[PDB]
Amino acid sequence: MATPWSGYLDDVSAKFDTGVDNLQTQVTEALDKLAAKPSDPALLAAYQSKLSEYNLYRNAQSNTVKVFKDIDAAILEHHHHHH
Repeated sequence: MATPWSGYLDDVSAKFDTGVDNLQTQVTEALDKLAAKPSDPALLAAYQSKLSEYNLYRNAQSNTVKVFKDIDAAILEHHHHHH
């Protein structure tokens, strides 16, 4: 039982804003290098990698969203397990 997510959105969705930041901190530290010796391709390509990994954090934040569904499918099996 819960209250509707639209009344609590800036806590429920806002969970993303600190998990994204574990990716952002990472891209920004690749950028801490790219601000140091910029187009050095060994660091700049790690930046441009992390820049994509952060969009993969975003992709994972469209998988988790469909995995809470899988816990709920385990809840679905728990209703059958009442037999």
